[PDB]
Amino acid sequence: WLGALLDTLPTPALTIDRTTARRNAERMRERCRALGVRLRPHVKTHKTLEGGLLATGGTRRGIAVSTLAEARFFADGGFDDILLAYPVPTARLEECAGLARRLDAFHVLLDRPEALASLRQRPLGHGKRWLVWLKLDCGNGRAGVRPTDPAALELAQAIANDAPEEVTLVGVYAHCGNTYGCSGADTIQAIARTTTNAVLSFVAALRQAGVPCPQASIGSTPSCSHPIPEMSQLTELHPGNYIFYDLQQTQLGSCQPQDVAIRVLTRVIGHYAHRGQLLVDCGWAALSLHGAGAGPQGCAAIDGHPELRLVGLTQEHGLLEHAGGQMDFGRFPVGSVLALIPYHACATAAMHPVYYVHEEGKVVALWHPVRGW
Amino acid sequence: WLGALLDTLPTPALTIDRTTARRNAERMRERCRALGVRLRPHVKTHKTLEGGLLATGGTRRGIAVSTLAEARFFADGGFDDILLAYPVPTARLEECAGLARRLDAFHVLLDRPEALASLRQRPLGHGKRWLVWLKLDCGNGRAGVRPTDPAALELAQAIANDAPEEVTLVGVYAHCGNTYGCSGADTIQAIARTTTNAVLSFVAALRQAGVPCPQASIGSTPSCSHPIPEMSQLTELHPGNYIFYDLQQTQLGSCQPQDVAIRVLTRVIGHYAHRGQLLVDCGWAALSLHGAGAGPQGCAAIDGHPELRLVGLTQEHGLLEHAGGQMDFGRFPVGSVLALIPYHACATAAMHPVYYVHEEGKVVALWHPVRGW
Ligand SMILES: Cc1ncc(COP(=O)(O)O)c(CNC[C@@H](N)C(=O)O)c1O
Ligand SMILES: Cc1ncc(COP(=O)(O)O)c(CNC[C@@H](N)C(=O)O)c1O
Ligand SMILES: [Cl-]
Ligand SMILES: [Zn+2]
Ligand SMILES: [Zn+2]
Repeated sequence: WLGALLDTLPTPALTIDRTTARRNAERMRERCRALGVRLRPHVKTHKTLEGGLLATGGTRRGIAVSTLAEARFFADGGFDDILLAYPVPTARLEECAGLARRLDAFHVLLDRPEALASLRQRPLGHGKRWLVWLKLDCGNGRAGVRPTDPAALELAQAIANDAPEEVTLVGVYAHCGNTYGCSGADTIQAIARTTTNAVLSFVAALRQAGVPCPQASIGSTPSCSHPIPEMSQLTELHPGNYIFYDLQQTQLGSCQPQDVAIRVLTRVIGHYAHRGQLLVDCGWAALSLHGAGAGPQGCAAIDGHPELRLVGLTQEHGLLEHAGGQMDFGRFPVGSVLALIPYHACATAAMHPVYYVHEEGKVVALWHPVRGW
Repeated sequence: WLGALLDTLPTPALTIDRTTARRNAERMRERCRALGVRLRPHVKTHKTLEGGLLATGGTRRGIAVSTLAEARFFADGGFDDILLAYPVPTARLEECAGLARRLDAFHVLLDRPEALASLRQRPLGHGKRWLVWLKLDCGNGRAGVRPTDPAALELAQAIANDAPEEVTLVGVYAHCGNTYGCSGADTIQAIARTTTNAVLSFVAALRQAGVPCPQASIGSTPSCSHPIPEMSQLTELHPGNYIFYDLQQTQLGSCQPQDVAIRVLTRVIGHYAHRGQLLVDCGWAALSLHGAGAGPQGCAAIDGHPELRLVGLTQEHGLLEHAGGQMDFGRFPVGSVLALIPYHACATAAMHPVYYVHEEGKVVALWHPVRGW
């Protein structure tokens, strides 16, 4: 479809503005340069080699992934310095070890002594150590050890020193995912600040105890979009969603509408005057239901038409009302193309086997994401 | 993974009990035989050749699909008598016509004179007619013409008689999707009855007007699971979800827990005592958020453990509480496998590139679904 005009694509179609995405990627890289920290982009928003190449500024080095299928896909694509940003899967250690042996640098995360115990009973060998990060829970309420829990310091000690030829402690890793529960720069920054200070305190505690911890990593798209100076005391930031942004991030204050690279293109396929509704060929199969539970009106906005809203999604159909009761079927003929702005980029992207990547109205590339586990 | 024990699979893993699914398929076929009607299973719940083969009782004939990608996939798989159960996509008529020419019987649906007009300006040729069904709106509130709207009868007349060598009216098609908004057999049957009687009335109206309409088709999984005798006056039923069922259908009363063929297997990957939570390796990427907006507690139940409930899903993590405040970490060690029963089979299945199909504890096949548009 290279060269094709967007309104020519078969819908529903996930489109990515390459100019916007390139810009988002370069901006995050510059924020990190200004802070003096490295950027380790998380790839789970797009799951593509091409997106990885952009986020990484062409180097193919320094990413985080959320599954072993991503790890393998990006490894096969020539990436390295790959962090599996997930409690290391002790049931699949053979797969992890295969990656650790193929890659110059494959990093894993853990937060349980039994997980460290599992790594010990499956040595890598071959002059390779498990490159282990300690996952810190700093308010996220998910995985990781609490920085004020004595268990944390001891686990860090165990990872760093207890078998230095089989296992090394690369650093601590926190994810301030809680920034999603609060709107406005001020609250986002407070969470960033709490998380940053918790990490810094923990690292200071480690250095006082003699536990070598060379790296410290936090990041979420909301906090990395408006960074605080305290972040220059860390070594690495690992946001991911920012490469695309979405309506959720626009509502949070992370970005402006112009920063959202992603749309789902859909065609009007029906008028129903007796109901006041347009029928479009985008249902939850192209969109997901993210944004609904917090109904369908929250799943997407119609780009350039605030008057319209979603009022129904089935697997392959969506219903649009003017919810001014004042619909104008003449302005939206059957066959015309609307651009939906989805609530959650990661969720929408996971529904598409292909992304139509465009510049100035025309398709310039096709990106095909990996999926699965 | 053939022969493998289920607890051996890499999680999260979508599993289908082949004995349950075979049973569901044969039961629906028998209901239809008892009624004297044909079964045209909709394949969108599973989107696999293998599921199509079961639903179809081995014949590979008589299905409904929801997209041109399904149409093509099932055509390439040797199926025929395929109905595209969707307003015919007038922007992609070349694709439709390619299928109409390759297949003995490719059926399309419409509900707009302009859509019929579009079919006329793109004749099939080669001794082939567009095989057109009229979509009826009988309370569903989606697509189709209302049976009491004079426009319906005229469109049916136009399809049947206005260009009999280019276009034929195969029948009327209704989908009682509204059965999803009401629990209990009685209300489900009322909707089935309203829909059936509306269709029958419309067909009687057609015969009085001299419009040949040989087929009449309704169906949804809730109404076809407890059919009414009035349905024997139709010619065809087209449910789809019943091949798997799910928690939603169990709550509606369509099926019993034993009829649900589908699970998502997930591993406990973490204990968090200070929160009372288990961490499992199934997030929304393996589950979808269906069942949430009507929070996460509604997305799935843990098979054999009513005590547990979901309280959080991120892309790749889920959180389980005992919500008796009384968790018992000893009964759920890290590494153990739980079976989630998802809310909406179709939504969950759309998240998986492979289904692990098993009999008596062991994997017997891998089904790979098509996706996209
Ligand atoms: C047009 C059409 N025909 C048949 C079916 C099968 O219904 P069941 O899922 O078996 O009850 C459907 C499916 N219905 C609803 C979907 N559009 C959805 O939103 O999930 C159908 O649409
Ligand atoms: C462990 C881990 N590290 C980094 C990120 C990137 O965060 P952003 O999406 O860019 O804000 C994540 C992602 N977070 C939340 C997901 N688990 C989800 O539920 O969507 C992460 O998990
Ligand atoms: Cl969803
Ligand atoms: Zn996300
Ligand atoms: Zn469904």
